[PDB]
Amino acid sequence: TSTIMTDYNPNYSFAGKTSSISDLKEVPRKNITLIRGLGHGAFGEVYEGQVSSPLQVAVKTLPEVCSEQDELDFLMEALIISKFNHQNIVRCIGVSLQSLPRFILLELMAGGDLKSFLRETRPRPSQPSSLAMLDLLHVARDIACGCQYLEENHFIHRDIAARNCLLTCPGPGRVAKIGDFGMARDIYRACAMLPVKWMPPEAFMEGIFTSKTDTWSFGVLLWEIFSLGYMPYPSKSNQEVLEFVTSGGRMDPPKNCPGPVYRIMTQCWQHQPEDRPNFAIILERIEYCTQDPDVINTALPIEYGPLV
Ligand SMILES: CC(C)NC(=O)[C@H]1CC[C@@H](n2/c(=N/C(=O)c3ccc(F)cc3)[nH]c3ccc(CN4CCC(C(C)(C)O)CC4)cc32)CC1
Repeated sequence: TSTIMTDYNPNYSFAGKTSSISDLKEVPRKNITLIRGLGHGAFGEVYEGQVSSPLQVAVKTLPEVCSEQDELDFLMEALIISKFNHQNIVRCIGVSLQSLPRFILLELMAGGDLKSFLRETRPRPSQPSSLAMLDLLHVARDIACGCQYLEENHFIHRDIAARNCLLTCPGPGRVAKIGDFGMARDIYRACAMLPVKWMPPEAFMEGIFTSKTDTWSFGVLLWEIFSLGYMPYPSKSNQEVLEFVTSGGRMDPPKNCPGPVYRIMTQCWQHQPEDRPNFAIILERIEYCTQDPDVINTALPIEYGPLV
């Protein structure tokens, strides 16, 4: 049992209901086995694990060497993810906070993060039809569905970006889900690290956030998706992007991007928040793109390399 989690005992409210550490589902430590590291994420290394044939999970761990504020951050992360209920948001199996190091147990996303996926699964001479337009539109729909759920529930994400989206598996039938809430977590509990390149004009100027903030960011996510994992605003630094965007500058279409898809991006990037579509409208426009043969029959560019 943690001293400062129990000393502070923060409440978390979502959708008009309040929760605390006692609502989290504590899984006995003896039921949890770590299998392998999966890379660096929230709070450091994320691990593949199994609970109690067993349940496969991703495990975030809290470093035993950490501040009181890191502890509170970890608790709040558990509270936030445990209260969401949507198929396009990673599930929380539970927590193990009463042994050290402390764990949060999450849905295992075998496909990894979307940015790395797009970069590694780009069409190439060795894998010429590794992805098609419809694969990209399905990822877009999946994430817009998760964002619509957050909007409906008045939760502002603030960091919708390909790096924070995960895939259930690499192969066909993959489902994309929002897999990080670290920015929202920090804001709930209270610059060279802000995600400037995903932020609308009114964000870094006035510090005003609404769900139309997430709409802007979703537009940038769409560019990330249809570019196959390029960094937004190629060649521009954070301050160059800030000045560019606040003066009306917008990204060009990604290579081979169909016009109807690019038009969704440019609507998401309307200077005035009121002119930006909500996620219901974004979903309708993604569906229309998905039904249009000229969109879905467009070939993605082949990135040059060897046959092996
Ligand atoms: C900020 C957060 C979204 N990112 C992370 O936590 C990172 C660290 C874990 C990492 N990850 C990972 N994370 C999670 O499952 C996870 C992370 C956070 C959660 F809240 C929930 C689940 N699962 C992973 C499974 C595999 C792999 C390895 N990858 C599989 C696909 C493969 C291909 C097909 C592209 O060639 C390349 C190698 C990585 C996995 C995702 C990125």
